[PDB]
Amino acid sequence: QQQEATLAIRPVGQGIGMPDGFSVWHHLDANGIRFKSITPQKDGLLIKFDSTAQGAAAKEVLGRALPHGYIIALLE
Amino acid sequence: QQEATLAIRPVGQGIGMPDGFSVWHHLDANGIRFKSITPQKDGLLIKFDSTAQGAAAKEVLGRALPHGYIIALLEDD
Repeated sequence: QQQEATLAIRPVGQGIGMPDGFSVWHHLDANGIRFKSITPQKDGLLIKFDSTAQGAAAKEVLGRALPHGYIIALLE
Repeated sequence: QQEATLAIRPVGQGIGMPDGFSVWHHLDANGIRFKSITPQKDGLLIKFDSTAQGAAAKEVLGRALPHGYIIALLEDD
């Protein structure tokens, strides 16, 4: 089977608030992107995908949708 | 603290699933901290670090979704 992928969203620094998982959820479903799970963290958000393809599609969507000051990284 | 899972499913074939972001909205609006949300084909699983948080979320989601949904608290082994 396919290898799952993780999208990590963190603020670039202090002054920028934690990414809102409600907004992230909205932007992913608005673009028809399906994720496996969302895990809120102290200063960040982890989103799991069933594939790296979905993760990458979510990265280009959240890159444009999320306001300035967020680090969006795709992981294995 | 043994982890807890909240399972939300429609009572039957026909009833859809509410937009998953609405559940997120209702939990944060009531200051409920959850560990994770896992969307399923016909459902939703929410993990909690404890059964106390899970129970608080069940009461909150029970009032946000008063009809057509099975909300069940499950305790992890």
